[PDB]
Amino acid sequence: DSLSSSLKTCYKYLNQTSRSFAAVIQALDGEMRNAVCIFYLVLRALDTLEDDMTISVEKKVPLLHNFHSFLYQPDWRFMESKEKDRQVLEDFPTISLEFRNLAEKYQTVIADICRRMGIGMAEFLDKHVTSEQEWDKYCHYVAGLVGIGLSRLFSASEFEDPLVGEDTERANSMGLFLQKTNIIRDYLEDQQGGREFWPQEVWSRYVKKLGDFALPENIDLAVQCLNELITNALHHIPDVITYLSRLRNQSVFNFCAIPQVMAIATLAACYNNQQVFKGAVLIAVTLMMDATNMPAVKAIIYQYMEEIYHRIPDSNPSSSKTRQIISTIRTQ
Amino acid sequence: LSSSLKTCYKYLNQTSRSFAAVIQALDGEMRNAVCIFYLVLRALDTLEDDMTISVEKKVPLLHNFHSFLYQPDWRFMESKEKDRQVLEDFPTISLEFRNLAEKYQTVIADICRRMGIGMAEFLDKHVTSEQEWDKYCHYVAGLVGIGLSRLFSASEFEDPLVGEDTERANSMGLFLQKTNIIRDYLEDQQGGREFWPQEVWSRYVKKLGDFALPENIDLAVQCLNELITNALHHIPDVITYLSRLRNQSVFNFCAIPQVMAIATLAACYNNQQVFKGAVLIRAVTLMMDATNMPAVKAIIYQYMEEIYHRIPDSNPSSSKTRQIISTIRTQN
Amino acid sequence: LSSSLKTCYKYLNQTSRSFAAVIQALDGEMRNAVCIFYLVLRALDTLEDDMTISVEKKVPLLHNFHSFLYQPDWRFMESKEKDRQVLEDFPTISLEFRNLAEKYQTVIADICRRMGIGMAEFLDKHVTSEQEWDKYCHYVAGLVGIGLSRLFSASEFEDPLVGEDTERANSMGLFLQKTNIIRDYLEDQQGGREFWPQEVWSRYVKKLGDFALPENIDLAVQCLNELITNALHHIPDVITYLSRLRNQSVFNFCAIPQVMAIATLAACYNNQQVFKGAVLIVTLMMDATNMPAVKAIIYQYMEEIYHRIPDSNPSSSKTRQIISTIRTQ
Amino acid sequence: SSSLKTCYKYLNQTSRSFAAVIQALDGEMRNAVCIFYLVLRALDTLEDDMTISVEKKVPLLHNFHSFLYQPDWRFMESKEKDRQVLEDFPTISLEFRNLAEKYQTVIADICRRMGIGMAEFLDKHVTSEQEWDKYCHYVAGLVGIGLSRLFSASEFEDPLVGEDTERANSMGLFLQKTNIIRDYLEDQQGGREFWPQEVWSRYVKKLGDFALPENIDLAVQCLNELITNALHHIPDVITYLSRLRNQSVFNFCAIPQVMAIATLAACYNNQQVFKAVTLMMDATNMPAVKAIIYQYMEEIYHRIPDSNPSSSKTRQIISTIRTQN
Amino acid sequence: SSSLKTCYKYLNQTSRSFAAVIQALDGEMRNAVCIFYLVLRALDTLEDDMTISVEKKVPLLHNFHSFLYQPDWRFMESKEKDRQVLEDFPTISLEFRNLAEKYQTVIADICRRMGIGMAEFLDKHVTSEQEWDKYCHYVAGLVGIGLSRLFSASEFEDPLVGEDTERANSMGLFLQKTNIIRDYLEDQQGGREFWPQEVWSRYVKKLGDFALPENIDLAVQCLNELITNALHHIPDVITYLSRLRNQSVFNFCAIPQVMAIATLAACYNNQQVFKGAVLIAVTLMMDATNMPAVKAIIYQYMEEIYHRIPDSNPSSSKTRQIISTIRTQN
Amino acid sequence: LSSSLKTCYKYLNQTSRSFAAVIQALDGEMRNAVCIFYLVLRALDTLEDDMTISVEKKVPLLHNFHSFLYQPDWRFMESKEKDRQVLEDFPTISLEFRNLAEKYQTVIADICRRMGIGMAEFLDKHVTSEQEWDKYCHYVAGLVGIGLSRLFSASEFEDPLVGEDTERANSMGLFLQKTNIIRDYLEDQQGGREFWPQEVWSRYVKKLGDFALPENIDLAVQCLNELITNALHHIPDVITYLSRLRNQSVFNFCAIPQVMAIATLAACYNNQQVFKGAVAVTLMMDATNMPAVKAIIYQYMEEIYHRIPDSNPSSSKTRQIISTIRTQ
Ligand SMILES: COCCCOc1ccc(C#C[C@@]2(O)CN3CCC2CC3)c(Cc2ccccc2)n1
Ligand SMILES: COCCCOc1ccc(C#C[C@@]2(O)CN3CCC2CC3)c(Cc2ccccc2)n1
Repeated sequence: DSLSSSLKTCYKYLNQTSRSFAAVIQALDGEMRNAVCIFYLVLRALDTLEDDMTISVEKKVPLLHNFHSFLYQPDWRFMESKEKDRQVLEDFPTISLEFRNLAEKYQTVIADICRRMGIGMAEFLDKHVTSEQEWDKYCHYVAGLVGIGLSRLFSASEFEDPLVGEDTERANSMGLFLQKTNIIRDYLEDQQGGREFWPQEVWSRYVKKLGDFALPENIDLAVQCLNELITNALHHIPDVITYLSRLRNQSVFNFCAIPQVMAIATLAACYNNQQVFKGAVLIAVTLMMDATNMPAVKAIIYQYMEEIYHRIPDSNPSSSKTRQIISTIRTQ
Repeated sequence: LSSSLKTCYKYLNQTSRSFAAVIQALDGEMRNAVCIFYLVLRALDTLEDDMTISVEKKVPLLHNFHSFLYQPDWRFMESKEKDRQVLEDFPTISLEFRNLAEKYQTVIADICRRMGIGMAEFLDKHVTSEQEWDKYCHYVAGLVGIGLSRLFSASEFEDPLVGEDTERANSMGLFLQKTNIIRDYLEDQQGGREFWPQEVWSRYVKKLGDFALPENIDLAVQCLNELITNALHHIPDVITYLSRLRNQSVFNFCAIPQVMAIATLAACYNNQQVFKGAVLIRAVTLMMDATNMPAVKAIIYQYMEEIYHRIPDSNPSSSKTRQIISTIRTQN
Repeated sequence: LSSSLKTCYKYLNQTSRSFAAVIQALDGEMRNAVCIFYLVLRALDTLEDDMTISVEKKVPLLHNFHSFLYQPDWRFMESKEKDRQVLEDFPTISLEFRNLAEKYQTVIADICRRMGIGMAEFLDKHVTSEQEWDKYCHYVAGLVGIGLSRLFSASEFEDPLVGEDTERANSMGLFLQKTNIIRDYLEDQQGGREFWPQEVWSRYVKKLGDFALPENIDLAVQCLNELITNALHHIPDVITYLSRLRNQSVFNFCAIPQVMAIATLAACYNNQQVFKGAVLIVTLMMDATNMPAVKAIIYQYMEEIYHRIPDSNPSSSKTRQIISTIRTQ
Repeated sequence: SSSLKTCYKYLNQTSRSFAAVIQALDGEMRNAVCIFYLVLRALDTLEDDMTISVEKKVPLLHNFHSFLYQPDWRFMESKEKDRQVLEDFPTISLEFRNLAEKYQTVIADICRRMGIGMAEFLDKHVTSEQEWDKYCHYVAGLVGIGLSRLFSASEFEDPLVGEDTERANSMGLFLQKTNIIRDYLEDQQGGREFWPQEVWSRYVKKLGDFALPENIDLAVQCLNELITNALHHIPDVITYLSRLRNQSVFNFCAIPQVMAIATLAACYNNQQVFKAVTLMMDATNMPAVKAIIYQYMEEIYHRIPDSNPSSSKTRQIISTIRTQN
Repeated sequence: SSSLKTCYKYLNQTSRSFAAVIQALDGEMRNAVCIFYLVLRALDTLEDDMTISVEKKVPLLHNFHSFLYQPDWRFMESKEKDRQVLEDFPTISLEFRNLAEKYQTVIADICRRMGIGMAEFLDKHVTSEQEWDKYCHYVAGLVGIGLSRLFSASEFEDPLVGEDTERANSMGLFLQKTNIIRDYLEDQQGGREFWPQEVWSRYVKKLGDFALPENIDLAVQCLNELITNALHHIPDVITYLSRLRNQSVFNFCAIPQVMAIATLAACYNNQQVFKGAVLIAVTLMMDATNMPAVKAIIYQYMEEIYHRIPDSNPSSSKTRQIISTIRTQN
Repeated sequence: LSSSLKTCYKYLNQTSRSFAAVIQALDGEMRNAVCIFYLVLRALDTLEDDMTISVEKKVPLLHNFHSFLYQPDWRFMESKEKDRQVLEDFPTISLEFRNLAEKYQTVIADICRRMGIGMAEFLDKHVTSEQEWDKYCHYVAGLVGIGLSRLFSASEFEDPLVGEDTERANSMGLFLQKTNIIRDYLEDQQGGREFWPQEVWSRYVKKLGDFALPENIDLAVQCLNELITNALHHIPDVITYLSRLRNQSVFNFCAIPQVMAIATLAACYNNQQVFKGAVAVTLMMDATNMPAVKAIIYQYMEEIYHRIPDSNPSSSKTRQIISTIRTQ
């Protein structure tokens, strides 16, 4: 009871802002627990700055660029946000304090990722995503680097093999899969917010304005685009399996696998589904197993791949591509 | 990689609803070996099941099926069944069969050979005694359990004992087969197929189809309970078999189907719904899945109690049902 | 196998809806030893429950129960309780008890002896203070956690450190017992039994039975939340105790009931239904058979409670504090 | 950081017996134990500097724990060999403040309590055997306790390890009593007396009389009585070591204990103090450590002269250690 | 327990190479093995006492196992060094009876069968190599068998350990043969002969001749032949050790075996064996507490012997043969 | 047992004094696989070493050695080396090789091939740069560590992760190789070959053979310390690699040699004997568990550190790498 009330506040913020990762983060072994919790909170504060449209580009860029350094400015905080999670910015001193209490080896990793992410975020403030190549670049900045950072923390803690943090491509794929999935799922919500994440070079081959997919008379063209993007995302699954297969720590495995499975289940539920453009989407041998051991995770993944495979319209324009990537996933 | 192997996995996912995923999740060489084993048995079953194939043509097909595995160009183009693709493109499947290590080939062909003979033996007859019921189930399921066990031991992912104890392996197949036969009474009766042992049901009604008559519901349920009680006798062997597995991917593959079958019997016990369509596959279970032996034991024991709780003193098999469950409870 | 052993397992399933399966799933010798431990405790509990047994007749039965384990012909035929069969056919159970290895016998007899003293002590009084609550729960459940832990170590399936940690083993039992006491308010009130601590409920109403009256539902829910908050304080010990276990069958046996109790408090928290009857119960992509998963499940249930805490509730700050402590460390 | 590198440089320059096993500890325990050692090294250096007046030393020992939080604190007036850890204390304190809070609380608490005890024995010598235990508690028992709390706080060892302070105390006492008994001569030729007065007085008038040849006979008897006292801690030592589950921690704890026991077996009834199966097993697993311990107990037992005033007691404590389990 | 405390005093009093690893055994094995050792010590002390007439000795050996259940039994007429365990046998037997029946059963059965064998060799010397194995079985092989049965009975080790009496017998024979080889001179000077006559008679007329300087070269050749014979038990020793799972049991078993192997390597082609006592580098970095380390140590000692084999030695081929088998057996 | 397998182990013991014992102590299938691996590599090395074979003849023998494993009758009767028995009786060895499971044969052949190629590359040239020194060491040692790591995983006694780490497995080999090279300076000098990197020694004396002359002893020990400082940089990889192992037999096999090498570098550091002939807590624990191996390593690092002359041209470097190892 004597210990850090500032750390208790950090865990309060974690549960306040994260519905999908708080439980598995708090379940991580030893040192990984606080390091990952803090990593999530600083990223949350950085993301809130990027998302706040009341902050002009001119004022925002320097904040994004120096955020990694604010981690070492004890009294720094930001009181001008109107975003829902602004509490992490207004009470950033409590968070940076605990960040500075982490072992240096973890601080180095977190700061490096924050620095790089800030640079990438600034880069995209005055431009939308065009090519699929730019889509990967953007996803790398806001998610790929997170997978890389998390992996570096795992190896640094010694709970996982040095290889985990070294193979940045596989770590990058973990983040990209989760990011592309959410982006595909949150089309309608993002569109109603003025933000666009779907690659221009893809939706433009369907409609004149991305926002057109929101209108009923374009539902067909929309779903087709939806399926092309989902097909794109599926290409990360082989890396995801490789990455998970290298994990040896149960708490880390649960942390990494559960979110990936939920993401795969989301793509399966969105595939060739019109509800993606009308609102939010929602949820048998798999119901017998959880995503806590590799063979079960593989089984769960394959079930979802077949669920998508048998719904692939010969009609749809991505049919051949979708079947091909699923076959690649199946034949190991 | 291989175009033919990718094709095999495509056929596996297209034909197997409940085994495709756990199969694809199997470690190393077991994966292709079991995938191919499933496909060849699927082709064999498709031939036996095709009523447009005369007995004159069918007996030779069933007896020699195993040898077609060795003939590069063999295929069957006269099937009128839904899964005929595996027969018409058998060369692709047999090619992969011949690519498997010789030790796996020995197992698969031996089983196909013995299964073919057995199926041929039953083309002209229905099941009479309970002994004949066991014989039939051995031919179409027990031998499969035996084959799988031999593949596991041959691959060395499991100890030699798994493949050597054919009676325990046979019990695994019999339990699944009997459970399916009991559950599918109505669907089969409407398909002109009879699998319930005649020496058992003849003690209740004159025609097996009479159980579908509302005025015979009481006798039908009594018979149902007698057959379920019969199947419960395989449980001790199932627990023994599963308790011997050391490979997680193999455990998942074997344990899940057994748990689903047990859940099914529990849902069917003393349930009139069995004779009015498919049944409702209905505590301390909720918090645990079937991926570790102790949990599997607990789930199995819980289902035995669901049955025990419903045993009416007036049922003709009540004492026998209590007796076998009591044996399952007490055995360590 | 043995005729008498078959009978014991028959009795286990007759008197246990939530433990029989995980007990039967225990490895080697723990199976029979835990089955027998359950049965003798069921018998002791039935004697304590029977209101048709005068207190002066009951005190010796409770004090001497442990010695009856060594009396081949001892049985009790004057009970009218629902589980009386274990008392009327106690010779069958004591026989199997005497068939257990001596190391298990010693632990079981010792716990029965100590529990008997505690139950006898509370026959003429109700739980007053929260400290008294902990004491009564120690007698009927804490000692059981301690006994079970010693059985685990005795069997060698668990490290000696498991049985040695009597403090946290005690917390494992207290948590399950308090949870049941909280949930079973109405059931016990209509049975003439009172388990809610008087120093706590008297700050709300004049009679514990008053919580049954619809016009006190508000006060009732406040006391409910205060008791739940008290119970939550054992979770840190539970997590520490579970984290030490290395045998899968033992882990399932201990972890599942704790998670089920946690799920129960979450469902009962700030729930008016507790006073009108029974209350029924990431989290789905993981079950409770590995420690990290059990932690995640517990944390999800804690947020379930945290998010529903009313500012007006008199225990609100205390409730947040303990959940915060659980989350943070 | 260079500051953490400097800390390990000091660790190696100051510790002959623990530097290696400390650096071999798993994860978090490594830096926490390294820092704990350095701060204790700095405190002991202050405690031993005779050029520091009492009125100046007492408050320093009492307030040492507080310097851990003062970024700029350092001591520039020491003439001791390891004065570098005092002159560059800011480097050590910086790394202490970088440790997780749970380790900081333990280290600070122990330093505060040891400083109190050290100041208490500046103006006096050890008289009774009870005072001897009190003195050893302050300079060593508390160290075992501190270390145990760190092991438990790191989660590498069971909660019980840090909670059982008596067993932890015994670990420290056994090491300290062994070094005190062994270093008799060196201490006398240094102006310090650590052997309990109520013990040596029963053999001579002045503790320094043991050095003179004409008293060697009485010196060895006193020597054997003290060793017999020390042996009483072995049961707790076995109990403590038996609870360890982390190999790096076991090595760290077991090796020094065995070396200490080997030392008492060498000093038993040996005049130089005042002037089998073993070779096939090392101290890296509990059963081996036990075997080794029993071996040394017999080397001592087989050498208990019936004429020695403590003969009976010595035999009794060895007997208790043998029949334990 | 004052009586149990006395038993451990005797153990340390009589055992120099086993008391430490015995006292380090986990749980119930500790007292069971301690008692087992004390009873055998007493039995061996009687068999050794030459002041006891044969007609008076045979009964003692044959009925020794029964004295375990005779609370007051004891022997006051022994003049041997370890007579304390006999004079105060009541203390020892008391603790024996405090042991779990399953342990008592094993111990008494071994004492019985051992007593039979000892009595049998009271009037004869060891002739054939077959009889040497027989003799060693009676005084050591059965001990390995009894100990293994105690391990399995305690459940600290699998049932196989106590079941494979062959491997267990081999464990005992290797230790006994090594000690018989090493203690030639001491035994000879003590008036006892343990070397097999069919082996030594091929070199000299009397076993005692090996104690004469003039026969030193023949003595060494016989020595090498007997060592070559003992080496044949190594395969079984490795197999037996590789099946153990309890660390305290492993140390108890491995240390004495490694020490015996070290002893044979030191005695091989060594004249010192007939003049006095023989005192026992990748090995440097290893201790005998983990199977792979134990294997490595054994292999090193084998090459130590192999490298010293004389071309002209009458057993050279056999020695290289068994060593080669040990090197190759996986 | 097969007489051909017994013969192999006979040769193993004949040509190995520090590896035979730990090889024979390996679990299951690793035992014969590693034994055979050692034997073939010994043959290959013997060929390179033989100065009676012309470069025109040697090259082919090196480049194709990996193929001789599948040629039942292949052998070599023209060697003058001490271990020619392995070449002259290679058929006995290839036979057992072909008895190994395919997964082991693959690994072994691959390494032999890549090794032969690399070896032929230095038949005429000497070691120039340190970069080149690692290159040569990678060929005769580095690749061996990789092959071994792959056999551990192939056997499955070790996690797939072990074989995957080619970089640290390579460092394991380079560390042992540089140590033997540094130590055997004089023997290799009085033997004909030069392995010390030219770029390094040519900065102290004009002829590498000059270190053998008393009027250079000082310059000698200085170059010595500089090389040891180079080899020390591999220790962090060694510790990391060893820390991953889970099989006791494999750990003992890998750990003992690394520790023996470290002890060797500590004995040679700032030691003159290197240019003439040959050359507590630690004594309480052996190299069979990782924490003990760390402790032993650290004690040796201290033995070298407290002997670092602040005059030596490497003093700064030596302290820097040791500091890194200590705080790692
Ligand atoms: C490591 O400890 C984990 C904590 C488990 O804690 C507890 C605490 C109490 C009980 C209980 C009980 C009862 O005696 C009370 N009544 C309900 C069950 C039985 C018989 C009548 C039980 C149930 C129980 C009792 C005996 C054997 C198995 C389970 N568990
Ligand atoms: C598990 O098998 C491992 C092989 C151990 O084999 C053996 C064989 C013989 C003995 C012995 C003996 C003696 O009876 C003979 N003499 C010397 C020691 C004692 C008393 C007199 C001993 C010593 C012994 C006897 C009883 C208990 C423990 C050890 N060990």
